[PDB]
Amino acid sequence: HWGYGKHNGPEHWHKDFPIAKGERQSPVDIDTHTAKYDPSLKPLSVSYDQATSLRILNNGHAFNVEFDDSQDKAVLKGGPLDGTYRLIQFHFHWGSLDGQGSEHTVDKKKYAAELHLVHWNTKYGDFGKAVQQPDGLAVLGIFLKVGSAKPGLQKVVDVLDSIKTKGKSADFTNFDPRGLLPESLDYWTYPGSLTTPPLLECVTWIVLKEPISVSSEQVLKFRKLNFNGEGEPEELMVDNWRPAQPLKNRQIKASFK
Repeated sequence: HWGYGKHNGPEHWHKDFPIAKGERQSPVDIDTHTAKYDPSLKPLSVSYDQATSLRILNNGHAFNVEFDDSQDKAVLKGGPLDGTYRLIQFHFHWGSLDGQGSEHTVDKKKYAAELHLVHWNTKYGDFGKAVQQPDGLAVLGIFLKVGSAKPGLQKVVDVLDSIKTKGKSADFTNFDPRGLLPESLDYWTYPGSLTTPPLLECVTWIVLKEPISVSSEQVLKFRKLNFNGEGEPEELMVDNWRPAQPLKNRQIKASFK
């Protein structure tokens, strides 16, 4: 029964998921004055030309755009990563107000939302095995600010009415995630965790420095989703973000000067 509400929010998660107080929890604040350039980081390689989206699902805490991950169709390599990581899904976190919504922060700045493109290390064969490994996942995180619309997001926005409530899914084929990327692939990276229960410490985070812009209208449509199932009391799906967790014995590295 975890969530983002008054009585079940992030500050309660530790009771059912004790790793919430672990050594490598995410998100974190990215301090641009202490993150150090690492010249031995490589450019990231984002290879999404063959991506096959299938479906969009409201899971009661966000919505996931799901991909066919049964072949190397959409993969992330390079950067800090060794080997090949396959795209499985993306989802967002967002706020009730434009001054909040992101999970990572930059010098304590909160963005309006954050996109997570989740990839698993093919050496482990499937997602469920991957999340049990320290290097099982690579999550590409991208900040969203409100300004000009992002054309490449509109097809996502378009479909939200069809998945208003928890447990609803809709076919969502032929969506191109390249339309969600900023111009630059400059990034910060650090070891951490999933940001929802089970909070497993299996993630190499790759957080892009450049945000994407989305429009007010686009964000407003995200805020019409519901946490609840159909025929239950409406509770708007907003503020579905975990706050920054202690960095502990970690360093954030930058791919850029």
